[PDB]
Amino acid sequence: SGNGAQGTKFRISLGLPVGAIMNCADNSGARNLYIIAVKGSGSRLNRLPAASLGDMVMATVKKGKPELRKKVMPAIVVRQAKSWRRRDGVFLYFEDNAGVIANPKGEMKGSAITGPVGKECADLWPRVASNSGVVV
Amino acid sequence: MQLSWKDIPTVAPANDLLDIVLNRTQRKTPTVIRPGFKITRIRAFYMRKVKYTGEGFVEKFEDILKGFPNINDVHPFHRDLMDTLYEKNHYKISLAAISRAKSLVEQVARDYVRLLKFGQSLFQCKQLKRAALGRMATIVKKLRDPLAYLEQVRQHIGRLPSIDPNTRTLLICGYPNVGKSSFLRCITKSDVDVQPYAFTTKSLYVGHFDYKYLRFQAIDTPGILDRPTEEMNNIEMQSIYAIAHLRSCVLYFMDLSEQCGFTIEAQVKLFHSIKPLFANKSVMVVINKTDIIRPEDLD
Amino acid sequence: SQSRINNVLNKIHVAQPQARDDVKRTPFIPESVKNLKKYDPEDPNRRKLARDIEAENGGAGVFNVNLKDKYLLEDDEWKNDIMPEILDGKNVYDFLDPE
Amino acid sequence: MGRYSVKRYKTKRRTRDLDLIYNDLSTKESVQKLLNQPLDETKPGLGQHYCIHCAKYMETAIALKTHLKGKVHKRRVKELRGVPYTQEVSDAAAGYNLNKFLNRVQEITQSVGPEKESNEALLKEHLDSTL
Amino acid sequence: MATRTQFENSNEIGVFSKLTNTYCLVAVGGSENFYSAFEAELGDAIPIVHTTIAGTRIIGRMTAGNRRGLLVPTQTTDQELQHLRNSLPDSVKIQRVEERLSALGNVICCNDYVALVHPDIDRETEELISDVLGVEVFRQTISGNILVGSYCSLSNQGGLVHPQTSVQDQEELSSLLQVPLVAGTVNRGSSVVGAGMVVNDYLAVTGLDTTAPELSVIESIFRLQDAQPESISGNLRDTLIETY
Amino acid sequence: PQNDYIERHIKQHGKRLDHEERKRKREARESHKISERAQKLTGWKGKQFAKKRYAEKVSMRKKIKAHEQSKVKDALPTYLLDREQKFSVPLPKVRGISEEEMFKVIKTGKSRSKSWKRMITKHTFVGEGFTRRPVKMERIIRPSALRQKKANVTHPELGVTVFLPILAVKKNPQSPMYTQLGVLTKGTIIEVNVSELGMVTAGGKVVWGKYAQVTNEPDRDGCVNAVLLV
Amino acid sequence: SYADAFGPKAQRKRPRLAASNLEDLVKATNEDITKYEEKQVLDATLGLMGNQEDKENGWTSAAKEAIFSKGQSKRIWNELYKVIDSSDVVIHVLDARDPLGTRCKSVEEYMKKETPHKHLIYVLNKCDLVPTWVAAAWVKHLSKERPTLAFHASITNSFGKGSLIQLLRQFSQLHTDRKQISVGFIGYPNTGKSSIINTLRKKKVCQVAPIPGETKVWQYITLMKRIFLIDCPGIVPPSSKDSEEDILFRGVVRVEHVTHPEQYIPGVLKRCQVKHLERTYEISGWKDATEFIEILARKQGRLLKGGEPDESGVSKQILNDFNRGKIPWFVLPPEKE
RNA sequence: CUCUUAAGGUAGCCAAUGGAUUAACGAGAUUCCCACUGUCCCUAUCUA
Ligand SMILES: Nc1nc2c(ncn2[C@@H]2O[C@H](COP(=O)(O)OP(=O)(O)O)[C@@H](O)[C@H]2O)c(=O)[nH]1
Ligand SMILES: Nc1nc2c(ncn2[C@@H]2O[C@H](COP(=O)(O)OP(=O)(O)O)[C@@H](O)[C@H]2O)c(=O)[nH]1
Ligand SMILES: [K+]
Ligand SMILES: [Mg+2]
Ligand SMILES: [Mg+2]
Ligand SMILES: [Mg+2]
Ligand SMILES: [Zn+2]
Repeated sequence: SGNGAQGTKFRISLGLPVGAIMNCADNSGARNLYIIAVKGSGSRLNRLPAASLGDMVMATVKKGKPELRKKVMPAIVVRQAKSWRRRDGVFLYFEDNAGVIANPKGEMKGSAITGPVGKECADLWPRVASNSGVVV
Repeated sequence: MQLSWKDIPTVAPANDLLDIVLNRTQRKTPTVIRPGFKITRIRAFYMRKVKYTGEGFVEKFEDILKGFPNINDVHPFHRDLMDTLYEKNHYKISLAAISRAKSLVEQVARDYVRLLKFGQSLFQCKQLKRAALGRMATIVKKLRDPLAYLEQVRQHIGRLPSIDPNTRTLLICGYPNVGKSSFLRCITKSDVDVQPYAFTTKSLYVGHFDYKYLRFQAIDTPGILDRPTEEMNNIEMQSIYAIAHLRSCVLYFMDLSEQCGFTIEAQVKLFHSIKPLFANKSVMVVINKTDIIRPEDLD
Repeated sequence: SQSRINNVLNKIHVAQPQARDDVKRTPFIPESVKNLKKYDPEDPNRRKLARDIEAENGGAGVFNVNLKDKYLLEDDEWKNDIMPEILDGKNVYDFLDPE
Repeated sequence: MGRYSVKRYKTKRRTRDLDLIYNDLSTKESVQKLLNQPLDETKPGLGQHYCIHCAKYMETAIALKTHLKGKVHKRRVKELRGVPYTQEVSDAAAGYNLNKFLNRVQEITQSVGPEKESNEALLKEHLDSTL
Repeated sequence: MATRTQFENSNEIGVFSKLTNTYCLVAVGGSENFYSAFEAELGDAIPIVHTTIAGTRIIGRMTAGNRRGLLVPTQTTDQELQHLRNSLPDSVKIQRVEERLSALGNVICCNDYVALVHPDIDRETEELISDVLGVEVFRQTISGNILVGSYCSLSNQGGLVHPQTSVQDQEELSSLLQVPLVAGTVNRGSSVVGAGMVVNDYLAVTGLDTTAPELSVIESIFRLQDAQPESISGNLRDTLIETY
Repeated sequence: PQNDYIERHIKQHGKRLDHEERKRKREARESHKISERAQKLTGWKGKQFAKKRYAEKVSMRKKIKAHEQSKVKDALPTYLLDREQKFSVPLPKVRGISEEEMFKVIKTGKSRSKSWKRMITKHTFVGEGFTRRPVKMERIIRPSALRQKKANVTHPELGVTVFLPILAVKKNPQSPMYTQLGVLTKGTIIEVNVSELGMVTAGGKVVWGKYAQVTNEPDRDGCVNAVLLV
Repeated sequence: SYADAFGPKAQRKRPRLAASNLEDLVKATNEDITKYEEKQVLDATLGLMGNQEDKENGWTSAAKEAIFSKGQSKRIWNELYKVIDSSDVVIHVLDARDPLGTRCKSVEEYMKKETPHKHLIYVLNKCDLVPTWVAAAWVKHLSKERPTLAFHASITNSFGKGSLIQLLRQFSQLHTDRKQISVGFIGYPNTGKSSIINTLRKKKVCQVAPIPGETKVWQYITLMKRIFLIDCPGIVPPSSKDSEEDILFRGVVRVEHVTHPEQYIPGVLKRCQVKHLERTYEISGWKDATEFIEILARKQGRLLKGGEPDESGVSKQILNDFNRGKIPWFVLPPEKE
């Protein structure tokens, strides 16, 4: 489930394969994040690594501060547009795919998160829940 | 600073390293080639043999070279300690021998791949590959003594205590058999031996404690004799270098009952002789074994 | 050294309040809290903790704690009562109301 | 299902909602903030010439004027007249939080409504003057 | 009266727990070790309640309250609300709040008398806070940092703010809250102090990674032990100079 | 732990209670285990085991001989002690090498219809100031990787081998064509620079060029070995 | 030996060079500590503020693009060694705008060490892109090392053709024992070797293009009955002091395959004069590279769908113009003595 | 007998311009970007 995550993770429908671009939901100055790798991904021929809500990816900043650009950093997905099933009894989805920039220990670079944050991601990552103002 | 050098991989000797690399080549590369195959296939087979063996030797040498500390680039206290323990000249010479052997192996591999590009028969390609491997083996066999020295040095240096030269430090010094190790046992949880004969402690020992929510390290040193530096030996040089380098609070221990085997005049003389060592450091003189004789009832 | 001055001052200073109103804000400590006896891990007569109950029953990951045992209800027989939720397509919770 | 509806109303191509636009138009301060925006290079017209009703940026003042002289803007204005259909409307239609919905409708009629209408009239005359 | 523990090898105590003067809330995940760690210090004097908020374990981040009231977000289910009501005595009011900022623990930093709130909460939410918690309400940031409930730890005795708070802001917030405030870190260099620890007028709980100088500063500012006021800063100045 | 903590632990706590007996029994089983390894190991491991056993036996016999010999019981100056180190050629006849083995046919053209270029497959010496001829006129090809400049020359007197530069190819025994092409095969007479050997004639002239004969196959072993003709 | 130095059988017990006295020892240790602290501060200025801090956040710099490794392939360098081995005269072609930048010093050292009989000269091409005095100063400075000829390559309107031809005739007469001589043209890509050969022949015999790697194999051109010319692919010697920005600005890589040219645009700003840039692009009023790109895009109509300016496309066009000579610029020659 | 390093401070003299770095056109050959998408992840369904 990755280093820094709080416990095990149940399966969520994958919406972001490698090569996807998502928004940046923190206040570190990055505008978008380009997914190049998914942490904890398995191995199968011809299959692209994909990430869901609450996953950690390796991303490069495409738009934002030039100091943040041209570097690879860990990110945590906090919103996805692909619908997924909650065990309470509903399928649901967000407007956009959005992630936040973090460290290998799962600590946010920014100080706050704009927009809603998924319940699964907030429960899996304590620092995301600490920096979230809206949790679903 | 790194402060600890235990994570150095095992250094095999010359014959064992040769066996490891050559048998890895024989196992991990294909071994069946036929004289009826194409000359391009035969040449590629023997080129792969030479290149893989060269890469194995080079990666072993690089694992040796990266692991060991740089004696000149570390803090001067650690540099002096490792010079006293392992003879910095021999240290650098052995590591330079390893580096030169790596360069020679790379050159042999490149030259013999280039020569194997022009092989005309399986016999000739086999001879060129055997020549390349034999030259690599001669280069490795020339490293018999530095590899053994480096393995011994690695085993010793992995067990050295970690000393931070910039933290809060209490040095303990004096003559043998005065109670330095006993005081270290009293104030810390170090397992230094306490025995009633001189030089039970042959190396620096470290303990730790907490005072006012701050971590302090206490250093027990081997005994120092009242001798000039020209006839001073390495065991005493450890203590001398520790006192000279570690900006700290030095505690000079004195025995007034002379059960340590040294007179009070000799202890005072040793204190005045090591007086130039503690400049711009805190100094305190601790009179031990007061349960035997007190400073008040002295002559 | 003058470099470690401003940061040291800003981290050593303790801000103090000053009046702003004549309203008394006193710390609250319950009488049971201040009469509570200190817990001793090595004591023959100590309180039986929840982890002790868990260890004696099933251990961690096997013991099923009854969350209704701590309910402060008018009748103690009402603790293990199943509260109805759905009746004929209506939620009972938004009809539940005194008087 | 069909290609036209899919490629118009895909999730990633969603537009701002009527209740949010109504809340934006209700207060004069929000109207002033949307009229005076910082110069953004990622928006058409440097973030200027923004129609609040349609939530749409224009590249030029003439483009904004032609948009105002159009049936699409009139359709949006006609849509933004009544109650913005929050969740309370559907709840009260089902028979849930009826008093809350009635109080919300009364507050919209009494306080929010006329102030929003006056703000819309002020925005209209300001656009007419500046255009 | 400052202890160290972890919730499943995590130092973020304030994320998974809520502590007031009259009750304690703990997450239901896993074993009973976290509950027993709170119970060793609290006894049976105040109720300690296993609870979930919207099926999650982040109850200190999702909820906020003091000795008189407890506010839960709109995602709290009727069953969770009923469980909280059945577990707690009548002297603690319980309210479900229709607020866009559902992370009440992040957006509200309160004690028994004062409250700092996010500058963008609803007016009805502010009035509900004043009615239920019975406290004065101020819209504030901790030196430009929103989420005051996660970046400040507050009790009736003192307060701990994140170390990037300026001296002028510390003075202004101390005047607003009528308690002494100090800037410091918890959990060995973490700046999220409110999510790092829980505290009341007689108990503080931090993570295992919290160092001795940090614990000493926490005890000094929250006045936990009998001989630990807020004026021992002069005595701990040498230790703090060495640490910083 | 610090310094010799395992030795200190042995000194302060001892070892396991069955350590001595277990070690003694393992060393007693060692003979059976050696025999079973010799009879059971197959292939490369078995060959290596037999080779190592032979080497150990030779070493043991030499040690026994040295002990028995011990129990039974150049006229250099002062500054040199305590310091250590017919006109027939040595190879009058070598293996003949045909032109088919010596040259490799190189084909040119889009359909590879032309076959006039020949590449020399042996090692060559091209001398100083060598520039390749233009490719349109280059019939004989001597690739650069096969060009040699130095050789390991062994002096019969004093028994030393020195890496010396090559001066000329005097005689290739196969053909004068190969001699003038500079082919370096076995039995070839070459001229080498002997400046570092410090040879002086009877008249006081310093010798810096002599003749040597190639004694190996450089196309086989990648290097040129020669014996100085003295 | 090592065995006596350290180990079970060690016999060393005292330092080899014992200290004279404790005062000298403490003075030496204090000096060593001071030097160590000064060195630590000197490396904390750059390396610790750089590489060391990045691993704390887990950040890693992006992989270096392979488009910057062009000119360093084994096939190209085999071709280079082939043309050198076949050449009697070697002409090193330099760009008049950056002659020290476009020099193959390692190749020159190899030629002067291993092939001293091959004659190496300098041709300073594209002298029409620099002022007259700049070209004269560069010729004077480079003549202190090697015979340097100023040149401007063109089939119709060229400069230096007769001088190069008479110098080659001098070389041919010097090597009169040889039936012919070969002159191989080496240097950086896009310096104009094929253009110089076409200028000498007064005919387009070698392919010429601004794109790097237009010439991929060697080519023989008969200039006279006794003179052959060898066109060679461009080479970029590997180095550590030369960065990706320098490699890009030496006209070495294809701009279409770089990731972010907007970060290289400040290099254009630092290398070009403000007056020259504003005359070329008919714009002004910028305060940084982003403003320059935005103003140029809005003036030229390079807008993406939705009004966004095309930063990457404008940056690529600017870099192409800089490399291909639609913007005037040069590197100052060394000062006169 | 002799030959080449005199040119100098971001655009010169010398004869609008100093040009083939040639507009336009092209089922000519090549590279890249936006948009777009079942090319792909990863395949499913419908009609003749
Ligand atoms: N009576 C007495 N004996 C001591 C005291 N300290 C040390 N000793 C004795 O001194 C002997 C050796 O002391 P030791 O700790 O090895 O001193 P060191 O050689 O400087 O490390 C031990 O056998 C102890 O019994 C003390 O305070 N009182
Ligand atoms: N202004 C100017 N441009 C030149 C000159 N020589 C070459 N060029 C240009 O440089 C570009 C690349 O030249 P090219 O001969 O292909 O470089 P190569 O890689 O060395 O062969 C061509 O488009 C030419 O127009 C010169 O003397 N002056
Ligand atoms: K080119
Ligand atoms: Mg595949
Ligand atoms: Mg001792
Ligand atoms: Mg070319
Ligand atoms: Zn409109």
